[PDB]
Amino acid sequence: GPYLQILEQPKQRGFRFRYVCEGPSHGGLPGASSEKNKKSYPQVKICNYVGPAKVIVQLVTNGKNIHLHAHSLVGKHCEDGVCTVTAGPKDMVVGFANLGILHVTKKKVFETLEARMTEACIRGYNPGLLVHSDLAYLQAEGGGDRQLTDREKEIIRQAAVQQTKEMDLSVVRLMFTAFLPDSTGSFTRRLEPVVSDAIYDSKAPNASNLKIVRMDRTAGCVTGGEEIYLLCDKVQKDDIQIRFYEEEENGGVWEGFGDFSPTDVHRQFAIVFKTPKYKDVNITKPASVFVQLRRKSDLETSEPKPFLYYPE
Amino acid sequence: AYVEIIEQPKQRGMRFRYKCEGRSAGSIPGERSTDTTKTHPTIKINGYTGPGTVRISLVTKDPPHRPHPHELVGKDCRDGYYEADLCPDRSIHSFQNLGIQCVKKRDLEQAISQRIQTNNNPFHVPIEEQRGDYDLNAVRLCFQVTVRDPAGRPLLLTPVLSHPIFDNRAPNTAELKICRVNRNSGSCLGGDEIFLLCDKVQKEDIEVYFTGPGWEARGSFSQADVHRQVAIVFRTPPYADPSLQAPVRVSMQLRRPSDRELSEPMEFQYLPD
DNA sequence: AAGGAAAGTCCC
DNA sequence: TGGGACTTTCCT
Repeated sequence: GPYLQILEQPKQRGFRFRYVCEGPSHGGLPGASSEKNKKSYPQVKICNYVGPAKVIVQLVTNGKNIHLHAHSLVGKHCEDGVCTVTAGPKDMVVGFANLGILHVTKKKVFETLEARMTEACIRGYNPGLLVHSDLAYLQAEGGGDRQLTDREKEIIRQAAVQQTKEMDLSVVRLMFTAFLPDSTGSFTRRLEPVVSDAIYDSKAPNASNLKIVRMDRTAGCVTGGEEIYLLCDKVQKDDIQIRFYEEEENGGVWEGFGDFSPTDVHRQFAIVFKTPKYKDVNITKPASVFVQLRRKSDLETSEPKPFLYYPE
Repeated sequence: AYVEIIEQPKQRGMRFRYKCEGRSAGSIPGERSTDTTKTHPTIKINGYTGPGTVRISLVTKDPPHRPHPHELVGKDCRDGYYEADLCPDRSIHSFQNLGIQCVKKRDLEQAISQRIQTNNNPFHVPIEEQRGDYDLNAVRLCFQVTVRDPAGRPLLLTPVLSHPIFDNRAPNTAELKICRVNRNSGSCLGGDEIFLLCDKVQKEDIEVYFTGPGWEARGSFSQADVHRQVAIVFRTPPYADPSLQAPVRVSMQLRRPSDRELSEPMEFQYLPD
């Protein structure tokens, strides 16, 4: 009857996928509220309680036509990328601890993808809502093993051929699906899946967290045009900018940008730029403004660092 | 019948390319090579001049010069070594078609294991030595050059290794460069913090060397001050004269302890007081 | 085709 | 757990 609730989604950025090579534990997929001195994990919840229930989650794709992503959500109850959690009774809120995303290679995409589609179609997981619109009957049928015959294999495998071509290995999305018990006591009732927001690999050169590590100087003349060195975290040469801004009382406008070129970003970790003119060059007492790394793309920004402008 | 390289291959600067890597991409640069004039390796057979075969191959750097793993694909180059007839009209025969296919550790055992199963060994080095640890960032070229005899038989002439050649990618075989610095001057008292942007360097193994006639010192800085091995934040070293009185433009360069290599020079004017 | 960066890998 | 640097690839 009821539904699922993404309660607390995943942090969406800052997480770094891992290849099988990294092996050992390397963390737990954070919650969109984790803040070190308090950390969480993507929590889900149902409403019209159904006593006990099984909620499986798989990684889908961030495309208009939600599909299965090759990466494997490896964790605890996970196996083949379908972490299955048994929503305890009365408490319809079971969270997903340290999950961890597994990064498939660009070569193992169709190879790994076959299995994902093969499976589910077997284990009764999501009705060709990810694979194709010709199935929909990958739930339970009644009893057996669901070998879907050697025929149907042609759609799956060929479906693994056009998806593996556009698949993006840099971003994923959780797909929470709930199963409520039935007459047999088994869990056959498919509750409309709810995809998560969208998680971006941090390993990717443009989804990583921006940070200003060092600046040889954090003060300049209101005139501006004073060279500065900013040591940073991997930033994409032609998609980064230095923003100077101020909390103006009459609203809160005024923003300035360092003047540099991609040719001034030393090997994705340093930026040499010139400082912008400050608003009131008529100032007699210096004013404290801010600096901030910002991605021209998504416009994500670093924690702002102080900068003090003094008169000419 | 005798031989000596006229144009010694390049030293520390080139970069080892791969198979997957851009093929037909580049070649092998010579000694006095240039950004406007190349000049590949050419061996001059002083005196004797006529028909002759040539099999060029790459070998390790040290004493028992075993055949090196890396191939050397390019024109006529086979199984790894090079081979083709030499102009039977001129003497000093050149080679513009050589590429150095560095191999992966993965396929190494195999790689050297080819050298033998394919007979490759300019110094008939024993097979029991044709294995074990090999250095992949340093190699030498050999010239197993054969010609005729005083009459008309297969008079093979003695091989000779070409100066060292090093992988540029290897962060400790690479060319130590100094791309740009913020400060350019400082007080004889020393201590002027400087930001030095530079090419990939290994913090555990790198120094900032200040030369200058009768003066020698290095910039103080710890490892934690080497950012993503492409920037260093060191403090300028005290000049010899605690009370200078005019610009004494000295020289500053990146130095690598291990290799004992020194980056190009960059000037740093030491002003007074 | 000399060089910059992304993808994939080891080892803290 | 969280994170640098190394190795192999891919894009100019």
